[PDB]
Amino acid sequence: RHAQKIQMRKAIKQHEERNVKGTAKALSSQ
Amino acid sequence: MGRLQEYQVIGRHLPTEANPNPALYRMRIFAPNEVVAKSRFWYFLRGLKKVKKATGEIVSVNVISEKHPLKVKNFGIWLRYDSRSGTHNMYKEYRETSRVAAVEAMYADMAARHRARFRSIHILKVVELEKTEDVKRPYIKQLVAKNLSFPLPHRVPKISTKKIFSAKRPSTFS
Amino acid sequence: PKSKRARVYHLIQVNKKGREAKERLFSNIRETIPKYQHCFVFSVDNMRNNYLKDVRHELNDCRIFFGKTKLMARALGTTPEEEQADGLHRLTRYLTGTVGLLFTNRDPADIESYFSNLSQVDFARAGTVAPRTVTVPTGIVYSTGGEVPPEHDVPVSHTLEPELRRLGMPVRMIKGKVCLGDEKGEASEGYTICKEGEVLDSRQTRLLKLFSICLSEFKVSLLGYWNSASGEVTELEAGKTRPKR
RNA sequence: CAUCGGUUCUGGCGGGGGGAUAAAGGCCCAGGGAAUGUGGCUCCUCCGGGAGUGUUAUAGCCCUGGGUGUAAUACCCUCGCCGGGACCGAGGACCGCGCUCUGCAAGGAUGCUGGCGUAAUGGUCACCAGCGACCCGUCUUGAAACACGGACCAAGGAGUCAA
RNA sequence: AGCGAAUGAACUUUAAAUAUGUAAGAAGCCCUUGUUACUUAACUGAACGUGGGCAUUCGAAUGUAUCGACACUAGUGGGCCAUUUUUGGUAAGCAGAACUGGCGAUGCGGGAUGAACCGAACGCGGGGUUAAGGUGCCGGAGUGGACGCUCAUCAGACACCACAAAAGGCGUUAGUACAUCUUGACAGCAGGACGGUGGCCAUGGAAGUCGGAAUCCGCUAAGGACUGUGUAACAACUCACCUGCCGAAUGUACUAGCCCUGAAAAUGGAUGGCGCUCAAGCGU
RNA sequence: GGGAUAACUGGCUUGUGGCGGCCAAGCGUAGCGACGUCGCUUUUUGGAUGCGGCUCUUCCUAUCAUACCGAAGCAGAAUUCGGUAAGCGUUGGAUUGUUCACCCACUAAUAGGGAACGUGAGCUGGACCGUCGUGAGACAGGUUA
RNA sequence: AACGCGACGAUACUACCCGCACGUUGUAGACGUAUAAGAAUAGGCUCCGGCCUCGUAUCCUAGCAGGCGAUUCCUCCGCCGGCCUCGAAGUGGCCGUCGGUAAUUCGCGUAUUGCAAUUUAGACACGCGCGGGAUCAAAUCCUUUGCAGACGACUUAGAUGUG
Repeated sequence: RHAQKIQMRKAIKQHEERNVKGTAKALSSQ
Repeated sequence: MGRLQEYQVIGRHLPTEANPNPALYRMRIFAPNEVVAKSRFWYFLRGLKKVKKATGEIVSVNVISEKHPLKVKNFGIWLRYDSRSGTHNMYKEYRETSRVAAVEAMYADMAARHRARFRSIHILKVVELEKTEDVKRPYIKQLVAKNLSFPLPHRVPKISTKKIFSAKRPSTFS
Repeated sequence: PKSKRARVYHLIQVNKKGREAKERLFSNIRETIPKYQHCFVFSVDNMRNNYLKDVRHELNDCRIFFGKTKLMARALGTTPEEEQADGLHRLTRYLTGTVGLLFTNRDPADIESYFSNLSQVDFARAGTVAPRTVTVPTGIVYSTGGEVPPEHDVPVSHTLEPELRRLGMPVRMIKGKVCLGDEKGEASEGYTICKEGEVLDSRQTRLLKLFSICLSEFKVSLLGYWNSASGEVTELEAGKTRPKR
């Protein structure tokens, strides 16, 4: 439940921001 | 808590050659007696300014009482209380006949609802609400509702506690 | 305290407007008032009002406003102290309910002729009285509820099966086809959606809409108008008998 | 039982003083104000009950100042006076301090009366009852626990003598 | 505290809290001049003496159950726990110093029980009043009083150390901040939710809704080049948003109490037991 | 050879790694910081083990079976994951020093544990001295619980 | 349940029932040991008027520890019977006889227990007596049995017979 609530709050905040608005792997792979 | 009456305490730093006729501070507090009044006076001045009991004297202690304690008033109390998380502001209201009764109710309500103690509660400002419009809390506001009348359902009769046995089953109507 | 419902936060692109919308409605109405010679108040009592788009496209050179009645009434000015023009406070008396404004540079006779000759068949809408009895034929059901000839109709959809059942038609899903009773149509009596002289419910209206059956009429009543030159309001035949403010 | 002394518990009554010479309040006087708006007036699905204008009117309320007033009362501090109960009576001529002085409640209890005069009080055993209550010694340790001795009884039994 | 004093814990006029060493009289201080083998350029200094000064408060307070010296004689040479100060360390334990207190040799009241807790120290008795702890008998004393809070499928009754987290709770109460409301807020019901446009690419097919990227305009009261259901693709429904009816307060995050969860094995048992729910539970 | 320490765990234990970066409500006015996500372990073609074993009593549930439920392309049959449940039952073989894993046969299934520092009851399968040496040990040398 | 209870049979002495004389006889404790609706408590009771905080209510309550007589009263007790009633661990009603009886008033006696000393007074139980009625039994040992059995224990039989 803690994980789900954190994910939901993050989704809500990101959606509000986007609605208001109008490498290490590479080195390891080499 | 206990029996309280209003105290004004005036006190000052001891006069010196450098600073004669000092600032002569004053404040009003709630204490069971003048001993606690003086103690908390020196406590609050030690907390606020650089005046201690050793270098200060109590100019005056005066018992101030209620002007009209036979008339019903609403009081707004703005206070600070510190719990494990920190110090919090609260404004509550009490329908009483005196400021001392309002503070009695405030200490009882703090103890009952937030487990706050006497040294954990700071009484910042107690006011007599002038107009009924100034009541912000629904309980006192429903007490000041117009043409207020209510019954008293299920009143258990006051039977003497040594009257162990009774012949008639008691009634809870009047 | 606790024990409360959880309001859902919609993942949506458009939000509520509120005060900015109210203000731009006031501003648009107030800037429109001086441009036009007459302001008509019309009413659309119990209609779907989706044909107002065709009304606008016909009356392109006339400005039609359809907003909240109270906001429009105060934009025009309800009292003769805050009125934008003379008599507009007497037209805010006709602005009562499901009404709209029509600023025109045209003739009142031409406007009344247009709005008396404009008439469009539309779905029943709740509260209307039934003019006729609509019954779904027993057997295989089609996309019209037995109004067009059955030979010229297509079977209704199996995705409309559950909605029909919810709305109360005792239908079945037989071999891929929606059937009221059996495919023989000999084991069940039909389903009368609405009966003559009976106030329709939302259930019956939704059933009629799903079967694409129109029983009501879309017509705009013209309660009255106001001429700016005379600064005077005129009461029309419809506005003679309508709950006024 | 009466009158006393010592200690003590517990009720009642009469005064004095201090607050803001309590604060309040009652009755007056002078002003100002508002509503949980009293009478009046307006509308109101009229046994009825609401909304509005409307500051005392056929109710009232709040605030400020003044008089009775050195009012009363609460609280706190004080000077006394009565009543009820319990436990105790140490000493043994006088001496002393005193007083309310023909005497006394003043350096410790007397007076009056009743029953019985014998197992009646008192005591010793056995049992019941309520309450309390580890089995002794030795040894170790900071202390416990462990360990050791203890079937019972009688008699014997361990810092002596000399330089 | 200030830097409207200077300078900049390492700044200061001043100055905390906190323990801690020393001194507080005749067992005194000086000053004055006789001697000396010491010393100095020298009767010059130091030591040894003389005279003076206060014997009444003789030179802070409180106590004083006397103190000192010599000689002799017996039992002791272990430590455990805790508060505070302090040094170091661990994942957590913990280890070590200083003081003080308790216990040893100590009975008694209380904490149901008990080395380390609270009260209090002890001749034999009578009376009175208390402490710590208690007042629903067991059990002496309240089913005492005022205001609140809590219902736990083994609540809690002083454990607050741990599990324990920025934890989970559509339990309950109180509060802080922000926001929307007769310009009609929240919830609902009845309706609208449109046009360019089956927008571009891609796909056998993909029309807002298998996929990549942009994501504009008109009409507006408002409507996303679309939030879900759906079609093979449509169609259809629904959400976002908007209007009408309704009518007055709402809703978002936090904070503080009490409550549930926040992990448990194995003989039948424990707030001491009964039992207790506007308590016989929690706070004042 | 001397000093200290002399047992030890006892609301202990169980299912989810550590390290570094980013994010991070807060606390604070640099430092501590969860849930996640990225990098290493880690990827483009499918034997371990060095006190054991058997019988019986009782109990726990952390349930293998039997009973009832929730979910799964669960068509049927056979099942998988999860929940309530301890009422009732709960092996053998191969191999190995023993056990386990794997593998193989029955069976409805042939679960795991406790009896509290002595794993309920029963049965079964050394250190001190002496001498001689010491680049190191030896003694049918003595003594001892 | 071997210290829980019930029904029934037969019970010699003893004492098995009754009357009344008591006990220098026992009791976790007489002293007016007086009092039946049910049911709800955000309702109830009734006489149908009304009533309900309140059992600080109702009954009973006077006389040598309760005498004797009278005026006056039909009221309250009690014992026997008759008809009936009460079974959850069994009682009460009505009627009938007989016995006692201040609702009012009065007379004759109370003394001396000496100024208080439990106002020995009730109940159930048990014992010992009197005079009236009634009755004349079982178990164990023993022998025997094997439906039983370590031994006790248990199932049987033993008085004339279906032994």
